Amino acid sequence: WVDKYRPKSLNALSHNEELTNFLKSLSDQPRDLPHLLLYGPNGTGKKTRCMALLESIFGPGVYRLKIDVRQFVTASNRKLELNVVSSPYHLEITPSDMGNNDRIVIQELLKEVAQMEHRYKCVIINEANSLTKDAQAALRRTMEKYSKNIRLIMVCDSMSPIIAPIKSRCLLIRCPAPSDSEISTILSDVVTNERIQLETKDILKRIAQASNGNLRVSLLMLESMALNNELALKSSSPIIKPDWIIVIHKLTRKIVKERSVNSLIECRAVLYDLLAHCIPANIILKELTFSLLDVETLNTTNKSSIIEYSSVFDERLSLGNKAIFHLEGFIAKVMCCL
Amino acid sequence: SFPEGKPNCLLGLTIVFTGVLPTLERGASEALAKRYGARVTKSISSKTSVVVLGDEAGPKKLEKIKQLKIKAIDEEGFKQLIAGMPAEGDGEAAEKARRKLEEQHNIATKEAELLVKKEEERSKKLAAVVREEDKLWTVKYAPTNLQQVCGNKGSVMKLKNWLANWENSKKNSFKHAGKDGSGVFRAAMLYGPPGIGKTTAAHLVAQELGYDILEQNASDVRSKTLLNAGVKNALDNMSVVGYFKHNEEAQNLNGKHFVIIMDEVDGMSGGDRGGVGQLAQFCRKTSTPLILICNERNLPKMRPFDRVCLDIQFRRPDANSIKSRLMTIAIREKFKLDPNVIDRLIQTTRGDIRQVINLLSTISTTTKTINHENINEISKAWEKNIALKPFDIAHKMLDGQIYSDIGSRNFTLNDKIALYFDDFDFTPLMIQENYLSTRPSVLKPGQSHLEAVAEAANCISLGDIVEKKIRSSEQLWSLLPLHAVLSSVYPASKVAGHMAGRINFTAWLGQNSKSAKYYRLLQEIHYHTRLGTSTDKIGLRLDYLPTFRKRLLDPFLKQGADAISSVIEVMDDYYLTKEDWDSIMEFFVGPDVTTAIIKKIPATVKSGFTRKYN
Amino acid sequence: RSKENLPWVEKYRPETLDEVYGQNEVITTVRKFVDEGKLPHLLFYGPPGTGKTSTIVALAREIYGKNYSNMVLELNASDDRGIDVVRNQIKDFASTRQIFSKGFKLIILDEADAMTNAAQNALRRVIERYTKNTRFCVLANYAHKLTPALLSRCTRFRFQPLPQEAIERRIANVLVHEKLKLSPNAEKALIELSNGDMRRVLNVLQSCKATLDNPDEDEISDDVIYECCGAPRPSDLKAVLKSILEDDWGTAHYTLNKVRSAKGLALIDLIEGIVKILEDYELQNEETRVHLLTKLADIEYSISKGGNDQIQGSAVIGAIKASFENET
Amino acid sequence: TLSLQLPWVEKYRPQVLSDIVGNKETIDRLQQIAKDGNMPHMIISGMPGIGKTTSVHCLAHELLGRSYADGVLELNASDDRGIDVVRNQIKHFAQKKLHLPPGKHKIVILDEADSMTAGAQQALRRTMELYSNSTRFAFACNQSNKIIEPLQSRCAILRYSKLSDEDVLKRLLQIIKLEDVKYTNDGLEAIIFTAEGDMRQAINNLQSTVAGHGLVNADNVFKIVDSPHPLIVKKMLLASNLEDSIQILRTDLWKKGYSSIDIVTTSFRVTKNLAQVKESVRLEMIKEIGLTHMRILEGVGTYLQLASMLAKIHKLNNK
DNA sequence: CTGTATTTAT
DNA sequence: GATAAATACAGACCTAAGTCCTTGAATGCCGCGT
DNA sequence: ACGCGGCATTCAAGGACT
Ligand SMILES: Nc1ncnc2c1ncn2[C@@H]1O[C@H](COP(=O)(O)OP(=O)(O)OP(O)(O)=S)[C@@H](O)[C@H]1O
Ligand SMILES: Nc1ncnc2c1ncn2[C@@H]1O[C@H](COP(=O)(O)OP(=O)(O)OP(O)(O)=S)[C@@H](O)[C@H]1O
Ligand SMILES: Nc1ncnc2c1ncn2[C@@H]1O[C@H](COP(=O)(O)OP(=O)(O)O)[C@@H](O)[C@H]1O
Ligand SMILES: Nc1ncnc2c1ncn2[C@@H]1O[C@H](COP(=O)(O)OP(=O)(O)O)[C@@H](O)[C@H]1O
Ligand SMILES: [Mg+2]
Ligand SMILES: [Mg+2]
Ligand SMILES: [Mg+2]
Repeated sequence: WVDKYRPKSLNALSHNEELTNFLKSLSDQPRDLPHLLLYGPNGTGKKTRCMALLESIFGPGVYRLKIDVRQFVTASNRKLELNVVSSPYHLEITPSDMGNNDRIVIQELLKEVAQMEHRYKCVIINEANSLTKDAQAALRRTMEKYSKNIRLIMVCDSMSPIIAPIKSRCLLIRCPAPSDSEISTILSDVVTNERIQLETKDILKRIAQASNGNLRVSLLMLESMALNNELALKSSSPIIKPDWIIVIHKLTRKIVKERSVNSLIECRAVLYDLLAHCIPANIILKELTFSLLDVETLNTTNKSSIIEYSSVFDERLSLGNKAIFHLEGFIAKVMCCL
Repeated sequence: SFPEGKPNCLLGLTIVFTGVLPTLERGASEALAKRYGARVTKSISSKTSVVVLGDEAGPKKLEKIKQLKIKAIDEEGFKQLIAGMPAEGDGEAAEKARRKLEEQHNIATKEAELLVKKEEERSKKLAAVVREEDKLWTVKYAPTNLQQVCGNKGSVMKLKNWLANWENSKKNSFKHAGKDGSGVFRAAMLYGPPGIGKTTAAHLVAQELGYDILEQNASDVRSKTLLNAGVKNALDNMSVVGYFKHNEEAQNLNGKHFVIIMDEVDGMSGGDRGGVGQLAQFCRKTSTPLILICNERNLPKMRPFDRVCLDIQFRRPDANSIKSRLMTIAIREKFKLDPNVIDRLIQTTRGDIRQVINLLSTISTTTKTINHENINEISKAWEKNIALKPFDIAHKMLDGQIYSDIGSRNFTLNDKIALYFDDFDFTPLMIQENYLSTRPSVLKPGQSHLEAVAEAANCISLGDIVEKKIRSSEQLWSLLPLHAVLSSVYPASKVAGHMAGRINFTAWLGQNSKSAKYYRLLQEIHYHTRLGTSTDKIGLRLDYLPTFRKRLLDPFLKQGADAISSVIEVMDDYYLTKEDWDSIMEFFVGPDVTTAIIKKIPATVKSGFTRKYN
Repeated sequence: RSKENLPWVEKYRPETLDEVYGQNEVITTVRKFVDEGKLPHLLFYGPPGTGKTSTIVALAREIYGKNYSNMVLELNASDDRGIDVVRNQIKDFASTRQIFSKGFKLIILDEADAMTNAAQNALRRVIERYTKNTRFCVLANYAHKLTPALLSRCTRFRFQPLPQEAIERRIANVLVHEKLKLSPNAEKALIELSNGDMRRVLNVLQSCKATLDNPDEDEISDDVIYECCGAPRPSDLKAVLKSILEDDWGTAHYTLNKVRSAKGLALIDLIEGIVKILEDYELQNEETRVHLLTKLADIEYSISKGGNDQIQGSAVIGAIKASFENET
Repeated sequence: TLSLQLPWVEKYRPQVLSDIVGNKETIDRLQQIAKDGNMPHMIISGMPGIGKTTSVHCLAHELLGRSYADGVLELNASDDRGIDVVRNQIKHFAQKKLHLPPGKHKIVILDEADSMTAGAQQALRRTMELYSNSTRFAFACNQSNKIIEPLQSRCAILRYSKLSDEDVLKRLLQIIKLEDVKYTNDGLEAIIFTAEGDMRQAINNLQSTVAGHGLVNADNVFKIVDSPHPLIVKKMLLASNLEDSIQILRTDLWKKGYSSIDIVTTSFRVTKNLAQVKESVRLEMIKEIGLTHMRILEGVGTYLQLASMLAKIHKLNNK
């Protein structure tokens, strides 16, 4: 399992040795540590590195996590509840679960823990892109005023949503995604420990290349194909693609084949079905655009128009609450291009 | 322009003004046709005597005319037909129209004479306190018996039967529905357009059957405390007025009991603290008849009332029924009324008898003869401006004629913006849901349907951006007309035309609620497995859930009931429960749907799994 | 304090109706109104810093005397814009008499454009009912916020942006009150950067006096004005525009970068100045004006949202170069 | 000066129904009602300053004679728009017994009735009918759409229209003759033009001109009353060349002190109400104006954005 | 617009 | 009595957001009676 | 002193915003 084998220390990390050395350099003298913002491709291992740095700074007990419930009150009388994972030396906040009220959670909880007080407690903002601009504006002074009591470490995937002052106030730690060889080595260690019979080792490289640099997805796909072949991987073992990938692929096939409003009926139907089942719209647009680009029939002009309209409707999605209102427009514009 | 004709020349002729006429617009042609007794219908049928179309006729409508063999004439044909046709319509149908007019006038005279006799008897009684001319025309001609109510005869009969058989159903404990079916409901609701006669009908049915009328205005008394106390001690109490009102005679046994006709039910306070939801619990446990009356039954505040009341939909009465009443009140008041303009009066007033009576009273002060010469000005000054329902907004906004060059002058852009502003919370959704299900008729030369759809969708994207700007922490409500344009008018103008199928309701609402529920479930699952998995909310659904299915559901598919122990170990490894398992099994889409898969699992396996987990 | 320890913006606030300059038509019209006694309901709508508040406060002083702060209901509409205000305070003040001397009542509403629509709908009858002994004055920077009904019962006076001569006279008065001197070119630059607002003039004058090493004997030149204000000099503007127009891209980038770095000028001010200069130009074709205006507007909007300064400057260079390339 | 003279609008407010100049049919109908009696329920709606409050007040005065003190209840709807008002004050006035001339009844005048909340309006529905024999309600409002449809049902829908220039000229001439003011035809025409049918604006402008300059001439009336903003905005929008639009903006709007938000809002309103331009071009200019409005409301309010909006509109018109 | 309900007509 | 005209009418109602407003319920303090 | 009795004040939910 992905959780079955996860490094619990800095010295157990095996990929991007430069990042490990940088983290140990920061951990050498921990009383002087700037605010951090872990960023890179999703699935790289940024959270694992952040928790390994926490274990290096503090004792080995940072992994003894406990969930707690802290009820909060918004501007109205509505009651809002947050699960705050906490450790004796650190606590974690994921504000993406809340909506536009992440500002309140920030300003109340972080100020409270500041008043509460190895003289600092690190707070991990796992989801920093879903933080609204108002929440970041409220967090802008919390970092600086209470810098002697609270030292934030931020987990992020793309720095574009994060505003300039927040990036300025915090140190940036780049996280390159693992290379295919390192992913294959990790998969080899897993299959060796999990006692999975391998006919050859090209299977591992194929899984590594089918994950696009993702290690979490790599391990999940490994175990997924380990259940369809009875814990014995063969050369012709099919690569397990998640359901939403298959649905998006069929969507691209339909857009490429039927460029009609009657096809737009079912296109909107599929978009609604995907959105209603906990699937973000930006991910839908990204995967849809890249799968459309992979269509061999379309020539260069169609590809360029598709990527142009993808960027335009990506901006529209980033500045719009109603996601399908932009997704349908993008699909219709692509149909008009074709 | 149009030559004059002798009166009622076009009587008994069914004329439909399908073609757009350059000389006169639709309403002017309809008025100049009704001036001579002609009948105008919106649907071409076998009974249609003549169809008037100069040019620009509907294609499907033209095929309908061709199949039904309806004669068609142009504007000049209409000009010549006005002179050609003889007076009073001769023709067999014209004779029938003559007879109908004569009977209507005869009943008008008879009721006028009856009213004069009643006034004479009242004068004699006074000789042996408010003077009659002091009273308004609405109250002085109010129906005194159920045979004078105009329209909705079936609703009146059903309500009368319900209130008559209420005692019999009470003896049966209301479990039995009865032959009519109005014996299982303790309370009845009368709802319809304002001024059609719900309150009068309720009062009259209460008076005829002998019950004691207790009237409470729900708008005046809407709080829980006042309504609670008053109406509760009213539900199970006899009438001291009913007892002291000559109980000795045995003709009316229902004199003791109460009929609580609660007027203006639509104005009660909403919410649990509001009494509109309390009355739902209140009316099922009552020992006296309840007659609730509201104007907008299809309201969110009135939802608790569908399953606890006998709905009764009073419709807008047709002008023919009110023709006799208007003729009577015109004969009595010494002002001349021509029945040809009565239909236009009702259409202008929109089936509101109270307002048409008020119009007759107010106009007659100066002008003693309401005729075809001043009907246009009367209509243009007295027309009801009623906010269109979110379905009629979708229909009209998605219409080719509205955005045409000729139609633009008739229906201006500011009118379109106001049409949006009638409902500013549902029109953008309705247009978005039904802008790509219409056959366009304003396509530019060299533009296909798909291009118009793409431009409209781009416009709706800009409108959604504008809406987010309006409905955010900045509250830029001064951009609301811009949102009206961007969301409703421009996208509809791009794809304007004829409605292909039906106007559906916005599906975004239900799917958004489903998304919120699934996000709540995913939040619970993610926070349950947080200790085991270092992921976010979205990443769990993206990646782990497919593998979680393979570690939970597939073992039940292949190993059988013996894989229960391993499944339980897997759930306990991440603190999952049966509810968590069910929620994850509902998260997959497309090829990996498990709704049929779980059904095909033997019931023994599922039962053993449940017992073992417990 | 002694009104000497206050900012020059509040220190030099007019106290009598004769110290308000620029709005001569409004001043004389209002003076004749009060002198003859037919003072109607006033509506002073104009740009900020045009003296509307100063004008109405001088009106209160000239009408009621030194005790004008107790015989006048001066309400900050931004601070209290509720319908409760209209129901209680405004209505009770209008209905009742004066506790001090016999006479009419004046209610000054400052920044009434922030009043809620319900408040204005309540006021449109309070104004009419108590017109016999009470007069209303409405001050609002924006007239669209005010309800049309409230714009029908009040006589409208427009406060134009302060012209050159009035600003020169006020600058001379300020220079006499202090011990300071201004060069004609420095005064011209201050007038140009004022944009018709005396608030900016006074703020910049105070800032330049602070900038002066020994304000007793030195003079505020145009260099001091431009440095303290931070606005770009016209010479730098002309040099940058000339370099972009008829020079190579490398030289144009070098010139823009050195101009920005040497004096610390912001890029947005450079764009505004370049727009001002090129507007004065006479252009052969319409398309170049359209392209220039559109691209520069998007560049300014993106700067308002922030971003990469160098990229935005290069975008300005490219837009200008392409627009004048269309003129061939 | 310690004391003030009464404004001409209130001093010369019509005290009889005959003095009202506009809406001849409605005034004659109300005069016939006043003479005969039995006043029906009504809502009077229209534009500001065309004589709605004056008409209802004259009707009440003439109908009730010496009994105006008790038979008339004056309640500004905006001031008193609560359900408590309907429950206590209106109800007690309606149930009040008062001996009147035979035809006449007690009159309730609710000025600015458009601002009444939903609860009070709904509560008034049964008070309107229950006590109709003794009490007759009258409503005056700017917009009748704010009044609920059932309340409109119970009353006569008497709708007013914008005053014609001839009637405003007649009233202005009457006041001029009564108060001995020197005038010119051009000045009176300009006052009528600036009033745009609002008689109250016309009389206030006449007052201002007379008091400030003493002569009603076109020059003075234009200096004291500026030209209407929508007309200059429309001229800017409908100019043939881009440079002409830029010049009109710079001279008439930006340099004269008009704000960016006012300019863009008036441009949007003019564009939506324009008739010569085809609807599609009108809509796309509305789109550009809305984008400029969004930028101004976000905070970029400058001459540059207005010039860019003009450039986009001119490109749109130039194909 | 399509689908359901009610009243006058054949 | 069934099937056509002839037409009125129902399809449906969401979650946030800032600020003012109103309405009813729950709350408090203060005056009168015993 | 000690307990209710209205009446002022504070709290909470719903609706609207061009
Ligand atoms: N069908 C009708 N026939 C004859 N007169 C009617 C009819 N409907 C209404 N009226 C007249 O209108 C008056 C008022 O009728 P109501 O029953 O109060 O109207 P409504 O349907 O209850 O609508 P409301 O009162 O606005 S909820 C009656 O007294 C009659 O004079
Ligand atoms: N016409 C003027 N004459 C002299 N000083 C002036 C004039 N206009 C503005 N000032 C100065 O600028 C200061 C601000 O004037 P105010 O009248 O408060 O501005 P404003 O016109 O009311 O605009 P606001 O406050 O944004 S609505 C005054 O105290 C004076 O020092
Ligand atoms: N250096 C490493 N060596 C071995 N496994 C790693 C390493 N870095 C990450 N992983 C694997 O990645 C998984 C967690 O990935 P995660 O940190 O959640 O991705 P993200 O960067 O998106 O947070 C762990 O189960 C762990 O096995
Ligand atoms: N038709 C008219 N004839 C004469 N004077 C009028 C007319 N309309 C308005 N006025 C003048 O306008 C002033 C106030 O108008 P008012 O009736 O309050 O406007 P509204 O109808 O908007 O309430 C009155 O003093 C009156 O002299
Ligand atoms: Mg009723
Ligand atoms: Mg001010
Ligand atoms: Mg009025």
